[PDB]
Amino acid sequence: KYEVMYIIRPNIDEESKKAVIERFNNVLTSNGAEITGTKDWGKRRLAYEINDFRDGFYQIVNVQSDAAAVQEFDRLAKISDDIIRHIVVKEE
Amino acid sequence: IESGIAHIRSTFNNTIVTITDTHGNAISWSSAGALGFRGSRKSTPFAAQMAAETAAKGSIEHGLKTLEVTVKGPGSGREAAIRALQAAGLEVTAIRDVTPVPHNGCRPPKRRRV
Amino acid sequence: AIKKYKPTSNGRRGMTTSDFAEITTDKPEKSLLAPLHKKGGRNNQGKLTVRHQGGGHKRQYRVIDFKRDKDGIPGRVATVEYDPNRSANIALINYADGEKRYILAPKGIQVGTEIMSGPEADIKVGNALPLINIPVGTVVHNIELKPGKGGQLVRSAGTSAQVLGKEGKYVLVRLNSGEVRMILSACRASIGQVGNEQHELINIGKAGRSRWKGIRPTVRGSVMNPNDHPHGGGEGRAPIGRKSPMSPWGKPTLGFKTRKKKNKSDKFIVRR
Amino acid sequence: TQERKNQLINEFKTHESDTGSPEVQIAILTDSINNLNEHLRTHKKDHHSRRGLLKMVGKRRNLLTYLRNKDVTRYRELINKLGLR
Amino acid sequence: KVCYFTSNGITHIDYKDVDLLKKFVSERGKILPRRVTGTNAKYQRKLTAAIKRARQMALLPYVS
RNA sequence: GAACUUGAGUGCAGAAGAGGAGAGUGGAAUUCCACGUGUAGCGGUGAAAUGCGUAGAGAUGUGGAGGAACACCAGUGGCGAAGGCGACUCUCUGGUCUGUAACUGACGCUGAGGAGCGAAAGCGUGGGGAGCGAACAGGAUUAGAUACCCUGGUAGUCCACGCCGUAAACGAUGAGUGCUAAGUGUUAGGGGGUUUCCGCCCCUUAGUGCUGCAGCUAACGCAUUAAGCACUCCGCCUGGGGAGU
Repeated sequence: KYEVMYIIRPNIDEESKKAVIERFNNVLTSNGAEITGTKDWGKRRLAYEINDFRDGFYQIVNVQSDAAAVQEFDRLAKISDDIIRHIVVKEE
Repeated sequence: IESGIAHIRSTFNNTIVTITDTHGNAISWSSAGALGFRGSRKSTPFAAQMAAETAAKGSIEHGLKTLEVTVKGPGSGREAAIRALQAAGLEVTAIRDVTPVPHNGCRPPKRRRV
Repeated sequence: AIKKYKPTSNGRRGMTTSDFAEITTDKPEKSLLAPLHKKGGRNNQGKLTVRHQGGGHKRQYRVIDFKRDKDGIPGRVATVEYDPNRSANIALINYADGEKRYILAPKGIQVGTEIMSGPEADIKVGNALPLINIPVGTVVHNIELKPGKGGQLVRSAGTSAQVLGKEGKYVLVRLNSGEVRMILSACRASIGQVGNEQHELINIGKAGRSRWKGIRPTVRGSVMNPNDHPHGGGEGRAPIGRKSPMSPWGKPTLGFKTRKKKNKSDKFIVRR
Repeated sequence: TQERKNQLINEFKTHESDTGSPEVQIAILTDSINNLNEHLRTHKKDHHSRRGLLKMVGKRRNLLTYLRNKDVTRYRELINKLGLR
Repeated sequence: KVCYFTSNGITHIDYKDVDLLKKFVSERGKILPRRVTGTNAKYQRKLTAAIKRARQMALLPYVS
């Protein structure tokens, strides 16, 4: 179990943003890491700037995994430039 | 111009007042040592008052009226300099008590009597 | 890592080699080899134009792609082998087609890993992307300066660079010896460290182990005669009697910068 | 967890109710020492876990001497099962 | 004072509760101590863990 | 040799923790770099001077590089055998506490020698270097000033592995166990007496503070976290110096 909360950068069109969420869900389905719940906060104003941005989109992905494709998510989200943040919190 | 921000940095030696423009462009500057006080009198709030008076005169010479004053640095002359910006023909609206707070950062130089 | 010898004699007192544990096979493939004529430092004209070289063990050249021409076709490391032609090890990779190619061996690559090399390949140690596609701050070797030419910049054992950001047609890269250079962003580079990394920590031991690598001895100029060198002469261990310690020609050596003053690529060098 | 201990219980039960009964307990100690020791082969700079492993080795050795003084054949059959030699 | 989490019975504080964390955090951005908000030791521990995680996702500020 | 379950340990159930090791990431600030503002100071002191500065500094705005520590939480709070451990996140992993009753049935305590951990400084190899800073230099002070003060600044501090194996390594208090008034905060638990609660009270653990009776002590003081009353085991002392030579 993991709560996977990440910030997609705002200057992104809606079908491309669906392609981003589909991308990282395709990355999580490399495990068997079932997606037990989704949530989009939407455009929130960040409390401080991250790269250049005041604002960003939030995505919460609830995962029940075997702790591997979470790390594949970490490496793919430190690389993909259409993301501002990510955290994975062990839901315990 | 009309609006700027007054950066006062009053530390245990000097009370430096620079009246700058809102996206940071210094209109005029004067210090406690610029007024003529060379010694420890630089730390006294009378020199901070005088330095604020001269910076206020230069700012009115360029024409700005409503400041937004940021106190920086641990010293003594911050209150008199805020008061002297008021009494010299300007308005002090906001008071930003912004001394540079490191969270943990670098280690300080050693304590003095050792 | 590093094999340290025991001092059974005075020739092997401090001597260390590597244990060569990264290597799998000692056979290279006949289809990729090429001959090496030793030159001895000599020229077209036959004159000695490089000192202190020539006369080691005979070597046979292994052809290596520094270009990474093959795009989108997945590779697979067949072996990791010894190369005498360079400090690092070399990875013989099988593609799906049968083009068996040598590449350099990054630090930590093992036999049987996928190596893609296209523009849209995955970022993984072994892959080779152009600098447009490489994200900022990843360790990078086999950089090239002209797109399509072949790897130039970070290419020997245990060496590494890093993408310090992008601007445009160019890419900020921190090359080894800390130099920040604008490199044309369409230039392919491979991803990672290079993979001996303990080659620098090898105590050669004998005088002759350096001569096995084709290194002739070096006479200091202070021992020579005054016609041979500007340090020559003096009646018994004279110091550097000139100001500015000099080469065997008319140029000072310590500190004297020898880069051209109108070098055409100082515009692309940010820090040095 | 929870297949290793449960299989070692069900394997080294001498009665049905045995979760004590030092053969169950030594076998849990052996496989926990083995998981810990593979961790130590990964992380050699961990010393607090080594201290815990030395405490485990002390527990299991004292349980072995108790089986040696209690039941000889049971002790030898435990040794031949676990390979603890 | 009175503890919040003992009163409303609520357990693990759920970082998504940005408004509750914004109540416990002071004006500049700091975590208020236990003698101001009146919570328990345990609940202050889970509060500060929550605030630090929500700061690193910019749900909460650092400096203002 | 046979029995027992209190001591010890396994089982189940929760709880808390800066317990450790590996990787990744963050936000202040400091320094440095480039550019705009702009002019004559800044810095520092008991007083000054050296430094920095018109070749444009300090202040100020933006951007970048890089290193190290992790404000507020934070607490006679927690964990660890001790050293010690404070950002966050995951990976692996050690121990503890609580409720028992399911099991074992004395499996326990202590431990010379041995094996390991072991702050800081130091050493080797390779990196790293922002701040600090031995050494060293300049300026002051001074009778002198190899000092305190000021301005600079090397190794080192940092990291990987290896060595050292030492501290006022302290609770100046060995480990285990049992017994021997109270009052009182607090940390993690448990159960009860009304209430579904909030919460009050009662009760019990294990840890952690203070005041205190008996008892001890030369006294200071310790006092259920003993320095009491006992038993077990280990280590150590027999005037000061020379000499930890």
